[PDB]
Amino acid sequence: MRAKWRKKRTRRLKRKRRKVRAR
Amino acid sequence: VVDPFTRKEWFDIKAPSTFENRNVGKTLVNKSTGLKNASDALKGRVVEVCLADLQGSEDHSFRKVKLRVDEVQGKNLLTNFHGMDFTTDKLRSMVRKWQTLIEANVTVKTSDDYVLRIFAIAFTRKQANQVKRHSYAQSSHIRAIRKVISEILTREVQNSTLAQLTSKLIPEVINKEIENATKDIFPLQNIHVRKVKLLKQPKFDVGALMALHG
Amino acid sequence: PKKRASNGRNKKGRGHVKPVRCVNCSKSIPKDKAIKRMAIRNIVEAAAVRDLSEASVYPEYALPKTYNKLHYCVSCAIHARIVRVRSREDRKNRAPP
Amino acid sequence: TPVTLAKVIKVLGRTGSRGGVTQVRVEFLEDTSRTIVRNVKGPVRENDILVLMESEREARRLR
Amino acid sequence: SQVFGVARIYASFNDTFVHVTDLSGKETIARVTGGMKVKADRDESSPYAAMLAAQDVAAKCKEVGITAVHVKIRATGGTRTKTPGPGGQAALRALARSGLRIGRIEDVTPVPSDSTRKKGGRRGRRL
Amino acid sequence: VAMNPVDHPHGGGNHQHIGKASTISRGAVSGQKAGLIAARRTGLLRGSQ
RNA sequence: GGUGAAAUUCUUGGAUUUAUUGAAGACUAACUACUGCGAAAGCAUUUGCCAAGGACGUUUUCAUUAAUCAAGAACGAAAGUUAGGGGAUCGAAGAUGAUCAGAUACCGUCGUAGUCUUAACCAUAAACUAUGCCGACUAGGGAUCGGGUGGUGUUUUUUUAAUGACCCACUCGGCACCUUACGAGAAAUCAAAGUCUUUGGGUUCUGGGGGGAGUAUGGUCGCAAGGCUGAAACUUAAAGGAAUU
Ligand SMILES: [Zn+2]
Repeated sequence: MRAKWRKKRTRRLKRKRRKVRAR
Repeated sequence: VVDPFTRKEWFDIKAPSTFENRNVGKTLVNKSTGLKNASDALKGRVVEVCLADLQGSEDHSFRKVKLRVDEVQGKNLLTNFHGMDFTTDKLRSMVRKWQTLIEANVTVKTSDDYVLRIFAIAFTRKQANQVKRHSYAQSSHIRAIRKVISEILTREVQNSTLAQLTSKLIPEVINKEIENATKDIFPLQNIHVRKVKLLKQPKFDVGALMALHG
Repeated sequence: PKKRASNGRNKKGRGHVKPVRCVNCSKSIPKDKAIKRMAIRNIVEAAAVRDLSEASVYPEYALPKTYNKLHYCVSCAIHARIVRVRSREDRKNRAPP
Repeated sequence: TPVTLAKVIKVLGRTGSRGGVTQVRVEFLEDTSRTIVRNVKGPVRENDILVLMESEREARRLR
Repeated sequence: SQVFGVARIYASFNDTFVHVTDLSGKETIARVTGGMKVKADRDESSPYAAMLAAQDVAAKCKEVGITAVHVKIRATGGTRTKTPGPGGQAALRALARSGLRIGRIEDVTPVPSDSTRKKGGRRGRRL
Repeated sequence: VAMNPVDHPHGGGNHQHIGKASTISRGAVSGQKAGLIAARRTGLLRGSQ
């Protein structure tokens, strides 16, 4: 819920979506 | 199972020869038995001595003169100037808020090959009849003060065979020479040398060491 | 809301003050913000000095003091130092002890 | 077996979590002029003698 | 008239050293410490253990010959507390009240001119 | 390892592999030393060499 | 040693402590301030060099050359990325001791990467005074810098001092401010947040209930991490600001 760890969670699942999409 | 204080001889610590008290204290050494002479262990022993105790007066209480045991001549253990320093809580009492500290440091030589680093501290005095609550000096005034101090500390050197410097540090005369050489710029209270180091020494010269007796 | 006209701080005319470590917490805090207080004390406590002097050499016993500026962070200070969190009235009173 | 008898000259509130200990100032009957601060347990009036098994160590409050 | 030494009272938190040395500091006369005298720690830099240490080193100092002692009270220094421990004010006075002569009291806490990074962290000890 | 076992102490096998330790003794005879002679250690270190 | 208490930890092959040195890499304590400079970020040892910059003074000069600014640019903490040095201290990760019901956290001891440095990137921060800039008017004290007067003040000696500096009083110009208050604001409050239903000095940027969401998508830049721009479907009657009990 902390607007930092919220942001980090979004920024992690974005990076893991980049690595999924590079395939 | 030893208690080696049985085999520990006391030796005669003399402080030649400019200071009034030519006798300071007694340092114990492991007894000079097989293959290890006392000299080897008692050479280079830096004994700090408070200049209050070394000259009796309480006006010399904010000063420590390091003395290294250097010579022996038929069991005669005499020291020589190794360094002067201020007391850790007079230095700190002179530092105060609403002032300006000035630190001059010069890596000078002497007449003899003694590479001495002389420091010096000088604080700004709020002059009598002042309603302004601080005595802050300008950067230009401090640059000008450091210059004045630096060339005085170097003028009182090339003379000053470290012996003559010792005999001119004790009577507070560099302090009251810099006072009048800076008063033309800023009041400047508490001018002291504060510290002297021996960064490097010449070759021994036991004549130069022993001329400090009799 | 904004609690202080300052910021529990001084920084006005400056961009960034070089920080200072809290004496007990070790927490780094900007110098201007850090609660500074000079701890000036006699080397020997105010109970021992009788037996100190009577058993000391050198009569007149100079008795040198000790000086060290304690820098405290805000939380370490709130532990019953001179802070005693005061009313929104008495917050503004700058006058020391 | 040296135990030192010392009369109290003034009592100074009470230390401890509770008021179980009373901080007191004593004067040593033997070799007097020596004033030392000390802790007691039981009720203390003035002029009362305490028996110290150590004359040396001083006293602090029991936070 | 009196043979001298150096007291070197290193009173930190967590322990007190009453390490009496020679004038020069080359030779150790006695190095009794606070934790030596109580084997149930909880309290190593305490006034009581410091007094006990001071009494032992002083008694030894009387046996070995030295009569008076200069005192060099010392905190941790470095980047830590830099304030003398609670056993510093015990170790001194206890040196005197044992019967040793004391003098030239001066604090030699090694203060850093422009320090390194202190132990802990940005937020420091959290508790 | 890519040779036949005649040619080298690493040869042969139905896979290319050394099969035994490549760290050979200092006292290994002139003819036996292939791999890492008197290897005080092996592998890639962390931080500084 | 280190602790609220301890344990990991090293120690008699003398650890910790003491002293004489030496090395290495960071760091500029105290002075240090309701003080300074800078476009912001930032910048506190010393000396020298190189350029710059405001302020003041000015009976110098040019004479509207200006204000703010899509696009377009330069600088831009920390962390982070390349590759070389460097690696002392401290310390993401990790090892490990405690606590715990569990605690791969808070506390303890170690500890890679980590930058401190050279070159090249990145371009975001509660990057904050959460207050765009240029301009005018409305009402006590210090203090920084420059200048003007005054003191028969101190120091000044080389004869009286030519002075000069420091200091004192009055005075302005600009500065970082602060203390009391008729106007303003939902109030907290304030030198501008005043001159605002008695509404217009110039000008740039931004917002239109809360979420979804700074998310998807498409371009753009970047070695990567990411940065810039940036939606909708659907959902909901509140969410929020300030003060009071
Ligand atoms: Zn703190």
